[PDB]
Amino acid sequence: PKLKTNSGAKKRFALTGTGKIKRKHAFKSHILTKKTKKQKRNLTYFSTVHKVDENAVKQLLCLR
Amino acid sequence: NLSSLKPAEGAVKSRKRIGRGPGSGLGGTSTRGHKGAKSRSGYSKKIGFEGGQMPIQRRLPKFGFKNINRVEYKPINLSVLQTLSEANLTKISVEDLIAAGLVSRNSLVKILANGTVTTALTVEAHAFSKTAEEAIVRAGGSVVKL
Amino acid sequence: RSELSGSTRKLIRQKGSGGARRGDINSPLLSGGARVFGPRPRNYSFKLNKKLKALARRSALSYKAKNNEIIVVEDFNFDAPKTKAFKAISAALKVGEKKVLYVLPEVNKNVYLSARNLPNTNLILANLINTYTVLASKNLVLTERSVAVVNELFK
Amino acid sequence: PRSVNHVASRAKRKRILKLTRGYFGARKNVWTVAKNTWEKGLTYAYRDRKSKKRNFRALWIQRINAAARLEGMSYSRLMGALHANGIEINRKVLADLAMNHPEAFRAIVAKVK
RNA sequence: UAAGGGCAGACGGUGGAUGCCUAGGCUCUCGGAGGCGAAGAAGGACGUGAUAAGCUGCGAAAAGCUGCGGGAAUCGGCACAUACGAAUUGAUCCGCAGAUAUCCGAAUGGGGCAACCCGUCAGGCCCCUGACACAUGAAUUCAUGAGCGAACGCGGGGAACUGAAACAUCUCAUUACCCGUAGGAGAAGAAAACAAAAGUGAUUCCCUCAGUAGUGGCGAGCGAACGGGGAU
RNA sequence: ACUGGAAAGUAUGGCCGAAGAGCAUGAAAGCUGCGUAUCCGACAUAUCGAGCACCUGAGUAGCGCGGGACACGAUCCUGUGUGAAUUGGCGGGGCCCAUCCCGUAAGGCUAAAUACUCCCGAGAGACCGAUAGUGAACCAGUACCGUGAGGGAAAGGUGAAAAGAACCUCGAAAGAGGAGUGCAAUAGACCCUGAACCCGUCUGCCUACAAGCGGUAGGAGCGCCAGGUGUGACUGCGUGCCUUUUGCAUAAUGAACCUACGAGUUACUGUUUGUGGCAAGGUUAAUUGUUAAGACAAGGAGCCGAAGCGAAAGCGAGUCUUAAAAGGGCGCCAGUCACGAGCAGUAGACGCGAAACCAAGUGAU
RNA sequence: UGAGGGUAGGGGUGAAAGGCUAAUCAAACUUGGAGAUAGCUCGUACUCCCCGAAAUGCAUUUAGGUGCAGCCUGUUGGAU
RNA sequence: AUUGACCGAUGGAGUGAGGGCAUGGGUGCUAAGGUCCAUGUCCGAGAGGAGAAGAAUCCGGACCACCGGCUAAGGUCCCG
RNA sequence: AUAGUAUAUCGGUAGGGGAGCAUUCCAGCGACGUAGAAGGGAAAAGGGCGACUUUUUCUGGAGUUUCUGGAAAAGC
Ligand SMILES: [K+]
Ligand SMILES: [K+]
Ligand SMILES: [K+]
Ligand SMILES: [K+]
Ligand SMILES: [K+]
Ligand SMILES: [K+]
Ligand SMILES: [K+]
Ligand SMILES: [Mg+2]
Ligand SMILES: [Mg+2]
Ligand SMILES: [Mg+2]
Ligand SMILES: [Mg+2]
Ligand SMILES: [Mg+2]
Ligand SMILES: [Mg+2]
Ligand SMILES: [Mg+2]
Ligand SMILES: [Mg+2]
Ligand SMILES: [Mg+2]
Ligand SMILES: [Mg+2]
Ligand SMILES: [Mg+2]
Ligand SMILES: [Mg+2]
Ligand SMILES: [Mg+2]
Ligand SMILES: [Mg+2]
Ligand SMILES: [Mg+2]
Ligand SMILES: [Mg+2]
Ligand SMILES: [Mg+2]
Ligand SMILES: [Mg+2]
Ligand SMILES: [Mg+2]
Ligand SMILES: [Mg+2]
Ligand SMILES: [Mg+2]
Ligand SMILES: [Mg+2]
Ligand SMILES: [Mg+2]
Ligand SMILES: [Mg+2]
Ligand SMILES: [Mg+2]
Ligand SMILES: [Mg+2]
Ligand SMILES: [Mg+2]
Ligand SMILES: [Mg+2]
Ligand SMILES: [Mg+2]
Ligand SMILES: [Mg+2]
Ligand SMILES: [Mg+2]
Ligand SMILES: [Mg+2]
Ligand SMILES: [Mg+2]
Ligand SMILES: [Mg+2]
Ligand SMILES: [Mg+2]
Ligand SMILES: [Mg+2]
Ligand SMILES: [Mg+2]
Ligand SMILES: [Mg+2]
Ligand SMILES: [Mg+2]
Ligand SMILES: [Mg+2]
Ligand SMILES: [Mg+2]
Ligand SMILES: [Mg+2]
Ligand SMILES: [Mg+2]
Ligand SMILES: [Mg+2]
Ligand SMILES: [Mg+2]
Ligand SMILES: [Mg+2]
Ligand SMILES: [Mg+2]
Ligand code: NA
Ligand code: NA
Ligand code: NA
Ligand code: NA
Ligand code: NA
Ligand code: NA
Repeated sequence: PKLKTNSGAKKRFALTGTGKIKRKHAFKSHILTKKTKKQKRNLTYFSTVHKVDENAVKQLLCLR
Repeated sequence: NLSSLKPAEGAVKSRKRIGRGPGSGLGGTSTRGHKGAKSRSGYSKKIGFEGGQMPIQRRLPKFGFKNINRVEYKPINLSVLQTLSEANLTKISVEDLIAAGLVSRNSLVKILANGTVTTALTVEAHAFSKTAEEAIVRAGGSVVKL
Repeated sequence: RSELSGSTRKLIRQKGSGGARRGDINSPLLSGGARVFGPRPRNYSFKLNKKLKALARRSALSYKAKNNEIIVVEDFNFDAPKTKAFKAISAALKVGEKKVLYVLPEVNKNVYLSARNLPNTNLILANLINTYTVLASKNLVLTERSVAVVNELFK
Repeated sequence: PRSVNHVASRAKRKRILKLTRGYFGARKNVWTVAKNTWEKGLTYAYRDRKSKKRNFRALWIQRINAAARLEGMSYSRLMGALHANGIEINRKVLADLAMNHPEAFRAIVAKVK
């Protein structure tokens, strides 16, 4: 049958123009005052999935 | 000529066949290694599994929302308008754009500014970028949003 | 294994018998047991692009034209089915000792019945020409009206 | 279609069983015993092709030693005198000359002694 | 030298492989049809031959009886042998319509350990034996039903192993399975409908929409509709 | 005419064909037989106007409490307790209100396009060919096993034709030797062919002072038929094989032997790649038409490519971040459809193997 | 002690041994779900040619399993 | 200088029970064919020669054939 | 393997890659067979190498097969 997309991956990742995968950063949810502003600003940015994990993320999204 | 058919070189290839002796280099363990989960019949990969450590599709948060009234425009750039007109035209329109296979029938068109539109044209599109509209009007054209 | 007529009962207890351990009677290791990875009913058809098939039709006809195995004969219709009548045309055209294909533009029921009993004779309509039937005969006999049909269709 | 290579499968066994004729007991005709014995024998033959060159050179030297000693000279001193004089006759030729043509051997000795 | 033994060959024994073959299977396509039964079924018991174990056919009219159409020299089944017969005044054989059709079995006169035992009532023969009728339940004496049997339909009930690399929500699955009950199909079906200022108008089924919108210890998983193209 | 036991074979020379499908006949038949193409046939039986406010479905719609079905852990159903209005009404458009739009619940009936095969008729197969294919080619759900529910085999072939061996010899007769039939009896009833493991007899060479996985590399003599073949005095070297292991002659695992059987397959959805078609375009799906399942022609719905950035509104070779900018992030500065192949997931998914769990029955001989 | 009845599977029966319930009992037998699951053991068949490891780190209800890295190989582009 | 030995992209893996020896160490008893690390090496996955016979000590990396020659470690009274 | 004959290289478990043989059946062009097919016994000869192939003779008494392409119930 048809391949099924993982429901959690399709709410956490996105594709870019050249094929890289967009992602958010962790450690940004609730324990915030003790962290530095530089740390929090770096964590607020979007990032890309690492090369060693692209295969697993693509399998989760059905090679998308 | 059915007695002398031949396919192109390198077009057909024999399939791999495992577990049929030592000379093939694929017998015995038949490419599976020695023991463990991966050697058994019926093993399949658990796609998100990482051995028990919290997987990447769980360590990371969800983000965003999808708008149920989103509007998307098919981008038709400036250099296409001058190319199509000269090839085939001095008044471009959606029904003409569809007739030349450049856009589907039920699709909305916005004109952008990637190129030059030197030829003087009257243009009927659903949407126009600020720079794209100025490019036509400067080149002695007309812009009709409809 | 799930299609055999034996019961799923375990034949002998797991331990203590002194021989090899055994499950049910349908095992492929047993005489009269299951057939493993045998035939299954299959559909063998696959797709070819439409433009690919048109080009292969033209290549076979080009091969015929190059090998000089194309005869154009005037359109003929029989009053009644007679196998001896159609043998005359083949013998008069000197194509009767090897597989020959007759391309006809219309039904011609009388002609079909006259050529049916002859071993190395094939009849086809000019609009249903395919690659395999062209290459399956040494000689190709086109009727003067089948040329016009082919020219408009497979251009 | 169903494909079973009965004749071909059986022909492979029959060819090898011709090679195991002359063996002791079940090693000549019982298939899994005979094939085991034949395969082990082929390993011996690869090793014994090499040892043949060792055994025949040792036999040439022993015969040359006896022939030289009848003319008051050991093998080591005779060989040292030949290599000193540039004589390139090999040990197989000299041993043959020692055994079957003793007068020619005596001329080689008389040239370096 | 050989009591004996080893190896090779020749010729045999045993055993039933292989090659060749088919009388039986397997998967389908096209068309039809989709029941049988109280006027007694499905399935059985017992019988039935010149000869007769077993199958087949048949039912005390018992390898069979009577017509009509076909057909033309053999025939009395498998199936021999022996024996006696039938048939060109048309046997056997084939198609159609009739006759006969024991006992059990829904079994239905009452019982019963299926193929058995015991009755009432009206008739006719003579301690017996023929040939009728006699269950129950739902309608109005009459009419009806019951039981059996492929799958497909619709209803009533309804698991667990398993997956979640443990497990309880969840999954397996509105599955397996049990029960009730139709038809040649059934169910659905003619808007208190969709849609979004633009429109389509009953139901059913196929291709898309789409692994999308959603749903979810937001885990494993589950998963539409609108719109468009078709069949009808 | 030849070969042959026997022509249908082969070589000549004819003929038919709307019939050159096939099966049978002493080998392989268009012209020997049954048939085939085509045409013709049934006594039976079976089937095929204005106004007006009168009406328009009640323990119903709706609601509370507890459950169920909907993709779903507003809409639909209801066990329990309640409960409207009436065309200016009532219901729906995903809490809810307003407006607007759509529609008329609490009555009913309807063909087609869809699902299936115990069965009848006609066909087919790059399906099996007797340890295969149905459990069952024969006798089969039989024999046999079980109290019962239930479980459940093995087993095909003489020959063209029984012509199935009158009669003799040895034997008490079982068995054979002959004779005869036959192309063949080493086709003689367990009968086509007739392998291996295993078992005999004969012939040739070796062997009773000799000690290890049994061979291998040398090497006389002898025996047969011109240098081939059988044997092997004597010599050198040599602790089987598989699997599992850091490491096995291992006293770790495994097998009596032979013949036969026996374990990465297929479907669908992706992805990479070899080879092709078309190319800023590529490609059809369901289905339809013609012809006779295939073949040819239609079918553009949809899908991918063609612009990105942003959570989004939205801007656009830019965009987001900023009060703005600079900086910075992401972008800008040949695809598509197939064929073959590798791999992945869903299906039992390379094979054999649990202890167990659940459902419906059978058993207190 | 004979004959005939009755109690049926989380049930029966038990002067109680977890005894007995058709040579079977800490949950009978038969058929079905069903080819349950088995991170375990055993097994995996024609040929020749080229290259050729690892038994470490991190994480893990993890420790004889697995994910990623490290180390092999095919194709392709660069020099290093 | 170096037969080319390195890297990127992308298809396919296996391995994630190691072991001996030398050197530097911890632990142990300055025990263990012990155990835990580091640096090399060999066995694993490696035949041939010497050591009487020994996985990793000494010499040495097997394309095939040869009744040719030179050497390594180690040897030259006989078995040899 | 590189360069176009020269230079280098060729021990291997897990494992990756390349190139082939046999088996059953199909399409096409064609052959063989009672003047003896398949199968079975014996012998001889071939192959860069091999999986395997060819020939002769005995048995046997009716089917068999080259090459090119295609598909698997494709090897103990
Ligand atoms: K954890
Ligand atoms: K009764
Ligand atoms: K025999
Ligand atoms: K002696
Ligand atoms: K043991
Ligand atoms: K129980
Ligand atoms: K055959
Ligand atoms: Mg927050
Ligand atoms: Mg390997
Ligand atoms: Mg092995
Ligand atoms: Mg193993
Ligand atoms: Mg391991
Ligand atoms: Mg592994
Ligand atoms: Mg398993
Ligand atoms: Mg079971
Ligand atoms: Mg079978
Ligand atoms: Mg297979
Ligand atoms: Mg024999
Ligand atoms: Mg057979
Ligand atoms: Mg009559
Ligand atoms: Mg679980
Ligand atoms: Mg009915
Ligand atoms: Mg209908
Ligand atoms: Mg709303
Ligand atoms: Mg059978
Ligand atoms: Mg014979
Ligand atoms: Mg025989
Ligand atoms: Mg002595
Ligand atoms: Mg150990
Ligand atoms: Mg290992
Ligand atoms: Mg050892
Ligand atoms: Mg021992
Ligand atoms: Mg073990
Ligand atoms: Mg054993
Ligand atoms: Mg052993
Ligand atoms: Mg064995
Ligand atoms: Mg065995
Ligand atoms: Mg106790
Ligand atoms: Mg008991
Ligand atoms: Mg239990
Ligand atoms: Mg299940
Ligand atoms: Mg199992
Ligand atoms: Mg190497
Ligand atoms: Mg473990
Ligand atoms: Mg890994
Ligand atoms: Mg580990
Ligand atoms: Mg470890
Ligand atoms: Mg140690
Ligand atoms: Mg230490
Ligand atoms: Mg240790
Ligand atoms: Mg090494
Ligand atoms: Mg080397
Ligand atoms: Mg190598
Ligand atoms: Mg096989
Ligand atoms: Na292997
Ligand atoms: Na003797
Ligand atoms: Na009567
Ligand atoms: Na800026
Ligand atoms: Na012969
Ligand atoms: Na075999």
